[PDB]
Amino acid sequence: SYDRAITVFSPDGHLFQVEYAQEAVKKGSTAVGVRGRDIVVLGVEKKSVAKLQDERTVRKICALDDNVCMAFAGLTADARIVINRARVECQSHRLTVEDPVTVEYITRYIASLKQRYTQSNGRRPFGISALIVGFDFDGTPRLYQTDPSGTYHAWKANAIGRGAKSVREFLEKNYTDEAIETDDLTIKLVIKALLEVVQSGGKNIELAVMRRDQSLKILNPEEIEKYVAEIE
Amino acid sequence: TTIMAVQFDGGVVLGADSRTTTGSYIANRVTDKLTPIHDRIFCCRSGSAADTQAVADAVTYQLGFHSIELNEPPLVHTAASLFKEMCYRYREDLMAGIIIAGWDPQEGGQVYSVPMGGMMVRQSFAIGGSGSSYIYGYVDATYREGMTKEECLQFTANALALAMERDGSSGGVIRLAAIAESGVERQVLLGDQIPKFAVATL
Amino acid sequence: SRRYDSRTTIFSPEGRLYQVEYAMEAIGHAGTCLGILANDGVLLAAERRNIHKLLDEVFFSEKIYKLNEDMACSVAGITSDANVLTNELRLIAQRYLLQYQEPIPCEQLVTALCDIKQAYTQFGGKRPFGVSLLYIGWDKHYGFQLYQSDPSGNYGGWKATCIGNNSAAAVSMLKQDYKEGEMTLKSALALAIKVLNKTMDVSKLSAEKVEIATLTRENGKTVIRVLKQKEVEQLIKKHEEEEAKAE
Amino acid sequence: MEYLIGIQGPDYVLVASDRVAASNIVQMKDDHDKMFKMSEKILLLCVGEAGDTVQFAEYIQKNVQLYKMRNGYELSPTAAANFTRRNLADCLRSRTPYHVNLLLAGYDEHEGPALYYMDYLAALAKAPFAAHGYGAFLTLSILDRYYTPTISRERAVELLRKCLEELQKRFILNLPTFSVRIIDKNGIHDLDNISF
Amino acid sequence: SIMSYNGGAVMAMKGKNCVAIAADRRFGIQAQMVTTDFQKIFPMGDRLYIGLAGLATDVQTVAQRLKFRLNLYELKEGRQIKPYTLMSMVANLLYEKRFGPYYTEPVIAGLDPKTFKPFICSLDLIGCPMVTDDFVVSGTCAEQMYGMCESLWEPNMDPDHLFETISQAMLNAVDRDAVSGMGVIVHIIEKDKITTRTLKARMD
Amino acid sequence: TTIAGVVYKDGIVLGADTRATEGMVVADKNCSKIHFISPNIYCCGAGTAADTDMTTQLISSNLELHSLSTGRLPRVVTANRMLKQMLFRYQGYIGAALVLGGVDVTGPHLYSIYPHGSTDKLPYVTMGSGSLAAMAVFEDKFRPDMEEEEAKNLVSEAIAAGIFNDLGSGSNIDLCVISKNKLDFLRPYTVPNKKGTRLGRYRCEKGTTAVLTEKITPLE
Amino acid sequence: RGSSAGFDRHITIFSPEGRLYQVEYAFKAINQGGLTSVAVRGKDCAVIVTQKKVPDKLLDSSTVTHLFKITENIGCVMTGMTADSRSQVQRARYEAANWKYKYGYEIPVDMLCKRIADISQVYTQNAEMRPLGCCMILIGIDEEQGPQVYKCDPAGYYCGFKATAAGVKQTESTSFLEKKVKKKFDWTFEQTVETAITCLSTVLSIDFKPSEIEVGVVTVENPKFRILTEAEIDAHLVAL
Amino acid sequence: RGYSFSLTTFSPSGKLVQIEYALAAVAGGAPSVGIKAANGVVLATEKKQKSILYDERSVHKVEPITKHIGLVYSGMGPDYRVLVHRARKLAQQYYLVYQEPIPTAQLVQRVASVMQEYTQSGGVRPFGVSLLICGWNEGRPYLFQSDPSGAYFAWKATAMGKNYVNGKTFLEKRYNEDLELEDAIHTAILTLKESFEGQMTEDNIEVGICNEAGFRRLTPTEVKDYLAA
Ligand SMILES: CC(C)C[C@@H](C=O)NC(=O)[C@H](CC(C)C)NC(=O)[C@H](CC(C)C)NC(=O)OCc1ccccc1
Ligand SMILES: CC(C)C[C@@H](C=O)NC(=O)[C@H](CC(C)C)NC(=O)[C@H](CC(C)C)NC(=O)OCc1ccccc1
Repeated sequence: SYDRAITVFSPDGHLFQVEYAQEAVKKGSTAVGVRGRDIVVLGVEKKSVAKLQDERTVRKICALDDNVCMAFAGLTADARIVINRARVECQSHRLTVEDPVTVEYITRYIASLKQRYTQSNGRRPFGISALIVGFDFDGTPRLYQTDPSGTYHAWKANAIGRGAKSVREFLEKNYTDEAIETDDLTIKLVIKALLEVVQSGGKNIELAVMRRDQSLKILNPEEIEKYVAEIE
Repeated sequence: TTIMAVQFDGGVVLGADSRTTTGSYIANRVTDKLTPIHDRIFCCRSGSAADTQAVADAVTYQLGFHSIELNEPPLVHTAASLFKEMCYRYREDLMAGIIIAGWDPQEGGQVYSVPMGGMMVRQSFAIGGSGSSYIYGYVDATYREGMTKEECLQFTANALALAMERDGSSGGVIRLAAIAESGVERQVLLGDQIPKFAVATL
Repeated sequence: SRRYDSRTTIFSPEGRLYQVEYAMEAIGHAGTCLGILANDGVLLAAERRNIHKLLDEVFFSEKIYKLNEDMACSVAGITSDANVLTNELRLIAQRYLLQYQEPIPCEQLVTALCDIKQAYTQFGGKRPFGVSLLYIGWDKHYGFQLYQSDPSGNYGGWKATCIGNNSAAAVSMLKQDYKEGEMTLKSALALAIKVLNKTMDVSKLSAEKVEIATLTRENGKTVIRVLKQKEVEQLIKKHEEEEAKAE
Repeated sequence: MEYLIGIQGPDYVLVASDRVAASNIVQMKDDHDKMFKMSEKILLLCVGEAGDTVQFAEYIQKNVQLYKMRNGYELSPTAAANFTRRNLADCLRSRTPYHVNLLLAGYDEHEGPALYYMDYLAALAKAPFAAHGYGAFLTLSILDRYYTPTISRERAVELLRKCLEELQKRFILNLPTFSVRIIDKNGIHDLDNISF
Repeated sequence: SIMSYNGGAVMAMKGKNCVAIAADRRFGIQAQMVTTDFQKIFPMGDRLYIGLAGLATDVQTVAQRLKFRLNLYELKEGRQIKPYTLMSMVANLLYEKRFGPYYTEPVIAGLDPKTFKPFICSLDLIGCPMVTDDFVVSGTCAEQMYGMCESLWEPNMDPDHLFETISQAMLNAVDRDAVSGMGVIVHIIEKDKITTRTLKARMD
Repeated sequence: TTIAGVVYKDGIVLGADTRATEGMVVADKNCSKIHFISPNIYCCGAGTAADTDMTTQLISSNLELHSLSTGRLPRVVTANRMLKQMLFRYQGYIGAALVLGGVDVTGPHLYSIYPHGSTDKLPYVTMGSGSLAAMAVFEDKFRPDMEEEEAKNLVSEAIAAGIFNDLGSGSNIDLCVISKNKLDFLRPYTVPNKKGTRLGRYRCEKGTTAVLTEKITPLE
Repeated sequence: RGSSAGFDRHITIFSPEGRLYQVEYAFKAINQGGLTSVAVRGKDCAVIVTQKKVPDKLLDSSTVTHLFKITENIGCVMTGMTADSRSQVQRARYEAANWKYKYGYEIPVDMLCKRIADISQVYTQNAEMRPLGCCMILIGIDEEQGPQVYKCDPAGYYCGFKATAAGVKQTESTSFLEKKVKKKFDWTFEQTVETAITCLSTVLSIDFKPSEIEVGVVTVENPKFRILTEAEIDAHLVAL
Repeated sequence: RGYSFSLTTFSPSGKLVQIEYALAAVAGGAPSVGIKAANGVVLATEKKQKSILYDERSVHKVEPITKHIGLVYSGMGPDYRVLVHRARKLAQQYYLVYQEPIPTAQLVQRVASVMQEYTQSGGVRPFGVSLLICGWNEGRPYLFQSDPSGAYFAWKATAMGKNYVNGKTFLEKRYNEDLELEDAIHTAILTLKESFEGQMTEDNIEVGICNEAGFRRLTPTEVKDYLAA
């Protein structure tokens, strides 16, 4: 069994493997997410339609459970692995606790999985950062972000991947109670934030929403175009 | 079954019957129960045929490898020790009574008894098997110190002949082996060559 | 030993997996595999590299493998690595059939294999599988499908794609001449020959250098067929006639 | 012994079960539910040794739900039945076998209604109707007498009531109330309990 | 006793360039019948069938495991398995569990995919092949099937005569067995066609 | 089950009946109980049919691997040693009673291996349910250094006694003669018992059977 | 020709020409001992002769030897590193004993050489360990093929010889033996021993004293491996 | 313990240099030739010893795998012996399961699988050998080659080892599909003679033939007659 220490400290106390994993996340596609009063929205900048690729099989937004869904930014193959592990954990928690997981709980589980991979033998850190959104049994919307280092936090609005810094600066200036006043206004804010990074806009973005006590819904291309036109 | 071994000044004499049974049926009536462990070391096998053959082969492999490593002939005590270690360790699974007799330069002719359970003890003469229970009195009465090779052969033949006569699990022919520094001389007594003792007439 | 370790599964200072990138480089030096999706069915067209005059053709196909009663795949890259993955695919498909008594959906089979590939790139200290695959199949959930997987473990569904030598040229041509939703098996075959003709530079499509397999549904049962030599020759002849008339 | 019954119609499956949980001689619970919702169109009815039923049923429920979450579509009733049979058969010869008798009812968009019978030996069978427990010895003949393939769901409930009434008259165990559910193309519908 | 827990009966017979395999339909737990359409004869190929009798759970497990192995073999070899090879594969599968075996006694029937030569065989529950040129029986009514087959079988029978002989043997054997019966299904495998028939049998 | 072996002047003659019973009913009327271990070694099997088949097949495979590596003919002692060592390891749960016989560089050798792993090298042996009946003929008529024809007659008679005096033995008699430069495998060496001729005709005329449903599936 | 890449002179992996430099270095480690051994095969005898160097009188000459008995009928002469040779001799003794226990007859010399060669080949393929820096020559009498002489080497290559040598003067001995073998091959027992001794004396350019060489022989009449005494060696030396 | 990391990795250009270097060892090996006749297969190779001392009959190069499969190599002998042992085991395992001789193609696939494992496993170098496998199954001859990388091909005629490129050119001009076994043996011997660099005797070459009767290694007396003709 290969048992070398891939991740180790370096002078000044830096885990270069973790840093390099974060660089992989930055090279990934841009993803955005906002926490509305009664809605949570996730937007992803589509790399390219490619005119021949089945969009059904390249989705960057997945549903961990009925009440939880997440979007990632980084290595696609790594994200698929973390998604499957999270889904299995959600069912296990349902089995042994007889209740749906909370967004914090599943975020903590994913965060621990990533941390363990940065301090284990014979493996490299995961190369993805994930935004997890959902609704708890209490009905409070939640939005969490996890880094490859295993750290996680609760956000009201954040962006990851390429152009994260610019989008986050845009969100900070234009996030307010008035902006998230209505469900439609919340969706427009996500689209406007994405448009700050994606050039073509409209066509090259995938948007999904999750309302209280409702399953994940993916906005159709026509619906996105209508919202984009309204923003313009 | 009846296995006997006697020690004289210079070597040992081994003897056994030639009957193997599967109940009341004699599967083999000329079986050889004296197994050469080494050049001048023999073992007399009693009990389970499969168990004794398996253990005898295992010790033969161990003793031969041991002798090659140390460029000297093996000790009869060492042969007995290997038998004891196997029989004691697997006493639950094994049903085998072994008599180990042979000659080595250091101690001369020796006889060791390894009954069921893995015990080991050196004796002037040893008997074992199903039929050995019928000649305990005879050997205790007729054994004398300082016998010769010829007398020991006659002593062993007489003892086995009596046991084979009175035991239903013993019979066939008597197989004898005399081991000394010169070598191993094997003998078979059959038919009229077996000692005979007249029956009564009421 | 630390000194002799190659450190295959680690991140580069730019957040890149060099061993994966180099493996994909090896893919570009392999034969050209073509896959096209049509309403009638799906087809796989590959360029044959073992074209020596003394080779004997006795097998089912050089690069087309039957993974299941209703699925097939083509490979590009290390032949020996491809053989390992084809066996794993057949095992995965049969394990699903044993468990559920229903043929495995195509997307699930591709995901299962791609999980094996991803594991090799993340941990173990071993080199990644230097092979890229194309899959064609039919299932009751999505009908005819076409998938492509890379050494990195990524995968995706396509209506038409190409891997191997001159893949970029083939992709740009398929982008130009593919009619999304209006394609038939006959038209897909003609497009495949046209793309293979141009992508196989320094060649004339002698019909010994191309293997074509088609997947279709007939009377409720999937039928996977490898076109015979006569059929391929006829397709090439028709393409030659069309090109000549286009002048 | 607990009682299960299922009747399959042209476009529906009607399943019923008793609602008694008895420890030794005292009914500890009078509103027990023996039906497990595998998916939006599959129900699993489990009766057998205490602990084995819940542990096996809940384990299968989690796996079926996981398959739905992973692939985006739910398992078909036939696939779920064979999946359940595989797990039961695999554990049969192990050190922790499950002593559970199952009834799997579900509706498929293409194949239609399906009722599956599975004993604790993991022998799967597909039948128009089936029953489990000691009541099966007493209600099965009634179903054989009055059941037709084209039975409407209204006549199915009447036939179900006939079987339950026979249990009241002739069975020795006290089974006052029963849980009734029906599966059709619209999902799982909870009908009113048949009580006495 | 374990074999008679579920009951069942299977028989295969040989004709001139044709084979017949028959099985009863009853599925029951001891004295109670549960279903009268239980499958015991499974197709392993175009002209290759395996009939399993014994514990119902083991009948389904063995058939599924056998198909798992046969499917992998055909894909690897790129050819249809021969009847003899299938018998060896079944024997290997059954003997893999010699201690704690599967409680079933398969019987195989089919034509060789190349020369279309008839083939029938049987196996013990631990995988002891037995190839015969007349017929094979397996189930709870083995003694009755032997009596009928021994007296009725004739050599070089056309498919029509073969069907009558195997059907008569099956009907009159199960009719004298309690936990087996409730219908009979017969497959006649010829060079170019498969004829599946369900017989009119007592249902008591 | 009657399997017997005799060592004659030039080689070995092995014999066996052809009958397997499942309970008290004849399952197979023609079973090959004389197995092939190597070109010069054969082994008759008795006891559990599956165990004997698996045991002989496994040892034959191992010996074939051994023969290929060494380049020489296999030895009977090697086959005997392999068989007993495996059987002993299984503590008699593999019910294989075997009569091993072959001719090798050291001349003919005949063994008898028992399920528990005990072997016996003898000039003539018998195993199976009819073993005692066969041994009666061997003890009565065996002579050392017999001619081939005389040895064949003796083993055939020995197997015949078990067939006619044991309910577990019957049907044909198989023989196998192994010499230094010959190997005759006489599968149906003799046929003492034959089924009686049928006196009446019971042919089922077409249409005598009622059919509920029919389905024809033509094959390409 | 002598190109290198990565770690091919440090571990047993192929060089740009596919040469396995580490295996080649192991071959060259045989000469570090400074001794030479010669083996010859006759009509009904096999003889192995090796140098016997005793640096000091404090050493117990009875223990300084390079001829080992593997079985009662097989003997070997080891050349190269002493510790590696002893370990290989121990492995050969185990393999011969195990063969006898499993198959019921003494291991043939060729088969024993094959097994040791197979063990050695593993060390070349696996990079964890290094090859043994020693060479083994085995002699014995085959029940059908007569006298046999076989030689193993660190690379795992083995072959049977009419006569061979190992050590510092292997090439010179091979040339000497090749010249002798090209002539008649009657090679009585006395001639075989004389041929082995004269070859070693010629290549080493020394007139051996009775206590300066070791001789081991196997003969058809007496197949048991035997090591000649100093008196017996002197008689042969005097005759030649 | 042993190293658990692969010694064969991908170069920046996308090549497995260790496999390429392994093939270099094969090319430096002794010549080997195989020809598929109409009714058989012939494997021939050059067995030249460095001196008269070497016993020609001691170790063979054309080794049988089963009653109907043969094997010849070009490269390192020790690695050939390892693969010869594994091939024999795989043939026996197949026979035990299926009670039928392993088809030539199936044996080639399994052996090629073993070679693949050694080029991907941890702490091991690839085999420095290329195999030529001949068989007769279903009334048809078969001839396969197995490279160190684990890839195999089906050949009508091919050559390996030193001067294999020239040998293949010679085979193409001389090979005919409709050939009897006797004619094929002559061509195989002539192909070896094209680069032998010496005088050829039955003790300097090894020949094996596979046909309906099975696979057998021609005795030196037979090789003498073929050389004379
Ligand atoms: C020293 C040897 C000659 C062994 C000999 C001792 O005298 N043992 C015996 O005679 C004992 C006597 C018994 C009452 C314990 N018998 C045995 O060991 C017998 C001998 C076989 C040849 C059948 N073994 C035995 O019963 O197990 C083998 C077996 C296995 C299956 C069926 C029948 C027999
Ligand atoms: C190859 C020979 C052993 C054939 C023959 C000769 O004795 N064997 C037999 O007749 C024995 C009889 C038994 C009482 C020992 N029967 C068998 O071996 C029969 C197989 C026949 C249908 C071919 N096996 C059988 O009934 O299996 C029962 C069983 C189940 C589990 C373990 C051991 C035995």
